[PDB]
Amino acid sequence: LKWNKGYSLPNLLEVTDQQKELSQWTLGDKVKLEEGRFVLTPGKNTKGSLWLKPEYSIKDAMTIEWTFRSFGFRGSTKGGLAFWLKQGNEGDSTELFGGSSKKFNGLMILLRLDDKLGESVTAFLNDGTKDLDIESSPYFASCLFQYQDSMVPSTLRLTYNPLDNHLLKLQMDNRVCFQTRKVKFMGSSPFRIGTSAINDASKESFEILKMKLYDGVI
Ligand SMILES: [K+]
Repeated sequence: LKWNKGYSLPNLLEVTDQQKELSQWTLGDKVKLEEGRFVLTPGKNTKGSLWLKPEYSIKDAMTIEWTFRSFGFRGSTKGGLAFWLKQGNEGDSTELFGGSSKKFNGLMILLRLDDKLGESVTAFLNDGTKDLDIESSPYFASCLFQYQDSMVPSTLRLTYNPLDNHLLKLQMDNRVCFQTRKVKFMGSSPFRIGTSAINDASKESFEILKMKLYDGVI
């Protein structure tokens, strides 16, 4: 029922001591805490990221909820916002959406304007051996989802239960985007949790308002 404070963001508005209350988080590149939320991409052609420092090891099951929005720009762009669960590596690349090398081991959930689906959530797996080629449409799951230019936040909820043969469910605003049993690495290995974004000169503002992790399904 209760969230795991050690793997969650604190209430960002209520923060008084930024250094203390964010000690478990790495702020990457241009991300800034501004008037009660993180702005990942505050300027033209900026990138930013938030990563939990400790690796998470699942007990039975887990829920991650990210509350986010994109404000200020609706239209054509290669910019986007990624949510990551990554395994066993520590390169310095930000080539993929301000967040990762094209070659990574884990799960990337991407909000972007896909050349063929348009405004969408697309989910990708990589096993660390190949460069992910995004423009070949190699995602294992997807849904259409409107995110650009809304003050009203959305919530991504990822639930994952190894005990139910690795059922992973991804909901956007409490509506199912996809469900899968293809993602299994989180049941048996520690992994890193984070988010990243990149924009362009149109200054799309990708923002994180809240993040909670729960040590079960809710
Ligand atoms: K910190």
